[PDB]
Amino acid sequence: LAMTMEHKDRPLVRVILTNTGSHPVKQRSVYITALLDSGADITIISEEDWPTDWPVMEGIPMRKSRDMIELGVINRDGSLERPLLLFPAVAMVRGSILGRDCLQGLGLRLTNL
Amino acid sequence: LAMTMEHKDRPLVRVILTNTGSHPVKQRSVYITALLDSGADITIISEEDWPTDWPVMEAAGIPMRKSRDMIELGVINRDGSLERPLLLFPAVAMVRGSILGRDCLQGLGLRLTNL
Repeated sequence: LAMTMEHKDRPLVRVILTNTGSHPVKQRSVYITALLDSGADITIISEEDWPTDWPVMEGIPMRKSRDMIELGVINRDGSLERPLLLFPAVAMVRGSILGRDCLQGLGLRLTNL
Repeated sequence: LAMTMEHKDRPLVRVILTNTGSHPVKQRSVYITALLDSGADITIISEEDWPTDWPVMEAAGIPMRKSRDMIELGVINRDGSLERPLLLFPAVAMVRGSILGRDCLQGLGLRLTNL
């Protein structure tokens, strides 16, 4: 992944979220879009992007996913980045955010070199 | 500027702010610390970090003012070397630390990449 930072374009990517828990869910993997945000310590899925039967456990009022989620970043040309596993936060936010826990899993750096 | 994204450590840089302003102020230049934020559209200096006598004006989800004076912004690298300065009118707001938004990430020529 390589994206230039521009004031006008939000650094957005497509993402595949997969629930790896035991219990049945209506849809085990969904596609969403999310912002690459070096300003967030953790990844937060918005309530509108989160499947209603994916359970959550209990400034910003947030819950954490109870099941482990596999997150795959999909690039603008459809190529896949390495999948990561985490327990994301779920909150009532504008759009989903990929924080530094995912930016570091992806090996990213901010650079003009 | 090259900074690795790490979960535990915020990507912070030292910045010097200079009021280039047409009126007097106690301090013309101040050193602050700010976060490189690919998720913010605009640069915001915290109210805690903003010199008390540098004027602000209202502008036209947090309430923010705008600097009245043009500010010169110099980003300092970890080894003390300076990036080319930028000129802007930053937003001032009650936030958790100053943030350099994509308006200044684009002025420095940054790219987000793992290649």
